[PDB]
Amino acid sequence: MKVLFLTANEFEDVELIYPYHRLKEEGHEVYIASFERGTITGKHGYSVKVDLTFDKVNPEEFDALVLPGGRAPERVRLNEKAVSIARKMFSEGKPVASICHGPQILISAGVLRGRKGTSYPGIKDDMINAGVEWVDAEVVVDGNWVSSRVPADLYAWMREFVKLLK
Amino acid sequence: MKVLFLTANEFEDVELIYPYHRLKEEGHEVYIASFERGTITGKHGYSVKVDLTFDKVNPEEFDALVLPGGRAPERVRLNEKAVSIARKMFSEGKPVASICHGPQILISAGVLRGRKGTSYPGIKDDMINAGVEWVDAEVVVDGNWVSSRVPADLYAWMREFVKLLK
Amino acid sequence: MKVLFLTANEFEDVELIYPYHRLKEEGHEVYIASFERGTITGKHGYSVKVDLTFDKVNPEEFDALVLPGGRAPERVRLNEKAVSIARKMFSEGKPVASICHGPQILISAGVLRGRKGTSYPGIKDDMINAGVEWVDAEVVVDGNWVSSRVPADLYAWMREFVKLLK
Amino acid sequence: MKVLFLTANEFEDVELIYPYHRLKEEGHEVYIASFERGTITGKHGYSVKVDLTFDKVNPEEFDALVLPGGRAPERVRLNEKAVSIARKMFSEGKPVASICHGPQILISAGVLRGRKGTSYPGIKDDMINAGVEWVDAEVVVDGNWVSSRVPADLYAWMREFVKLLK
Amino acid sequence: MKVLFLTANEFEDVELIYPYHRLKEEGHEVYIASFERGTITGKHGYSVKVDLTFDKVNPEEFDALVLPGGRAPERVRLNEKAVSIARKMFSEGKPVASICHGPQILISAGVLRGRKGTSYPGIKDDMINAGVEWVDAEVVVDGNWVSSRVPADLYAWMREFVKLLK
Amino acid sequence: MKVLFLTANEFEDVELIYPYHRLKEEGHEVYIASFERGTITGKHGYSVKVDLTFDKVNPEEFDALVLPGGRAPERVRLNEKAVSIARKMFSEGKPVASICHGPQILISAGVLRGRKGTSYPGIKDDMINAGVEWVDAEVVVDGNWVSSRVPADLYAWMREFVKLLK
Repeated sequence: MKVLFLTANEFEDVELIYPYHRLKEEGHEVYIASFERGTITGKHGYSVKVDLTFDKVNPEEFDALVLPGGRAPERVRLNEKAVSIARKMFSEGKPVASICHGPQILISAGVLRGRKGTSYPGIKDDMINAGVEWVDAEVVVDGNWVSSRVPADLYAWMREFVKLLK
Repeated sequence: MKVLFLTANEFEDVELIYPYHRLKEEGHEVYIASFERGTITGKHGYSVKVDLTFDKVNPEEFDALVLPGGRAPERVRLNEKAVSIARKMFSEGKPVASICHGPQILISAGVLRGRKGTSYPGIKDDMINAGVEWVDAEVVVDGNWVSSRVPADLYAWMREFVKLLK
Repeated sequence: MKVLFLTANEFEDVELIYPYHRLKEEGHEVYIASFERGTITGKHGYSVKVDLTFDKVNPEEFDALVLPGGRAPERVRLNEKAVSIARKMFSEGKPVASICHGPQILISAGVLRGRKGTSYPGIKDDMINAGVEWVDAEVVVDGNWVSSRVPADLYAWMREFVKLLK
Repeated sequence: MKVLFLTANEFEDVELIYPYHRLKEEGHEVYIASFERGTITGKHGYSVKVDLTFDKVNPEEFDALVLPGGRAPERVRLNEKAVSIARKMFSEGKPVASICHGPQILISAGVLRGRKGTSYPGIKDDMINAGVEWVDAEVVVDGNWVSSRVPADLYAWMREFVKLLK
Repeated sequence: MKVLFLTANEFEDVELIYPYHRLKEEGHEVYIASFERGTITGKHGYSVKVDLTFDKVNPEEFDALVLPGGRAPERVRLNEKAVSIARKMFSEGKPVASICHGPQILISAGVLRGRKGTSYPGIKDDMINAGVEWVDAEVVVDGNWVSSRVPADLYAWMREFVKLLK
Repeated sequence: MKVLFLTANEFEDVELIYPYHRLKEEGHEVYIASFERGTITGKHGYSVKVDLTFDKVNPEEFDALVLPGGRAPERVRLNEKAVSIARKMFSEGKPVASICHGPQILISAGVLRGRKGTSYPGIKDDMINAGVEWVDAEVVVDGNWVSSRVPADLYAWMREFVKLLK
């Protein structure tokens, strides 16, 4: 299965790298999409290469979506193309994994009303204002949406997402 | 007039330091409140001393509120006392100045429903979801609430807030 | 009134940003001059755009001068044009505001002989050797020359300078 | 199964965090052992808590071993107790996973003569001089020893190690 | 011969470390004096241990003095005890080596009028105002005073100072 | 005498800068060779200019070799040309000075069997596996090979190497 990542500079390093490798282990093809070609750098200094830009992404060519946290979501959520990618994939019922600030992108896509999930505790009120029934758990599974809160939840986060992709 | 600042570590340096000195110039007494006594450090390294903790703050003792941006608001908005301080002061109609991520505290206080203002563009969707008519202006004045977006707006931000306190 | 700033990379961030916005608030036009066009970065990481180079600066076109501190003055004071700009404006009796290491430029301009002011305490001996009656005060006003010591003096610094420009 | 990690300050962040969560996903208990109690910080800034010190480790109480890379191995390999732990566990046939500089600890344990595996290419000559049949592959499996080279190999590294612990 | 170093946090790393070892090579005993016991850290991150505090130093117990550059001199020159140490040793005709900002300490000691030397070009005007006939050379030898400008002058700087100590 | 330095990015700053100036003091010509032209930066941030690339180096055109430590050796030792340069110069009996991780390049050159010397203690086992009679001393002299362990050994390191070039 082809998994797409929507991220940018200042992403939370492990929230991108962990799922990237965890999914590759299963045989899934992983792709990193961002504003421009070249590379992006995490808040901790890890550098990763961008596979394609938001503009070149066709939501229909991917089967799953992963939204890492960090400061990147606040910039990504202002990009019409990136938000539409997430809106389409999420609404189509495709698997979507989010952690930390990653769901800010889904908030902006306007697809979370009535959904159940979690996020970085610091933005729980924004998730709630978007219609999310917020849960304080290491991992929440709501249909196609698997969400976690912080790096400490990584193990549980992909444990559930991997199952969904099987 | 006694002005209270609700902030913490990782505050946007100039968004705290600028209004602090600008108001001090007018003769106003400025107080920095945070989680604990001692000092706090901004995103850029500037250090400032804390005057009193959130718990020791009595809203009735202060006449105006300033909410600097940065990453601090996302931690401060999780403190019940800090949020109650903002809710009370804002509700009483006391002058409240916010910039960047600062209004995330007002979102959590539940006082922005039906109000008009601005903020860091990255969280405009969260402001909208809280009931704010979001304006893309360097400074917005809605009754007692004076709001701005980024450091580039500093001059207009305090220009309007100072008038409110006159 | 048109205010000129002589600075460069490694300027003390708030000593540049504070007066820039404070004066802009009053309606004054503020211009940043440095070695080359583009942008310069302060000791703490803040970035600001350069309006014009020292070479393109015509002293007769500006009404006031601001000299921020940091490590920048020690590089700026070695630029003949920059020093001549300061010498002319100061000599003409135009308002000149300096803080921290900023007056090192005035020392090099040779205009402080017999004047009274202050600066970062670390260079008081250099100010004295240049003929300055050094005062340990948050702000000193000597005719057209308004001087301060450290970031903690910002409020008093511009409070007096603004009056001079009124 | 109880998995022990031998590491210290300046460990390669993801080479410790990735296996830590990947193994926890399977239900294995993971323990971080280092020089002293408290916390240790990776080269990229991630902080992890130390569960026990080398001195308090009883090799017989753990079932598997993980050796992350970074600069930590060159310090850990100088601690006779830490090296004795690795020698004991490795020679007993217990599963041992190494990556990057991690195997420097095994070189010092004197248990690699005649074995096959890999490591950070920069120290391949040292692995060879220690009797290793060095292979340039993302992952090598030689009995109880699963080895990899760099962070890009993470997915294959744990893919194989997990199979060993099953 | 016993050589004393007057420095503090933020010293230019190589301007302290180079002469320290270069003189030890000759068999001279080297001592690091600063504000407090423990260690100090250079601007580049090198950490060195303090042998004794300024207060515990007896100028008569040392035969030569070295003044590294960096930001440390601006803090050291405000310490009455440190300045008196330099004033006494320099006036007694003992060998004194200075580089970069190091001579700011001698300026404050008030012993440079009429002397010939150099320093970081950025403070040449302050050296001149102190009565120094400033020379732009990698190394200047004026009796007991050997001075240089920047790290690039290190080889020439100690080449001359070593001769003086022979 | 013409002294060649084999190094690269992340070299231990003082282990390159110290011998560079100490040797220049004697009148020796020093040349920095690395992967590409331009500049290289030490682990602590010091920048030095590259005089020539490994590819353009003719071992016969240089009389002595210096191998600084840091992380650079582990990358340099993977460059077949750089390693061939060290092998040639070392086996020809030309003076060679190494410190810290510097000798990893000599291990890869295959010229240390039966030789006596030292290095960063962290890689002593690798030096031993390469046939070295490892000695724990600030400086070791074995014919044309002068070796040291850490920055604290600098004074003794060059004291002995200088004697060799005399």
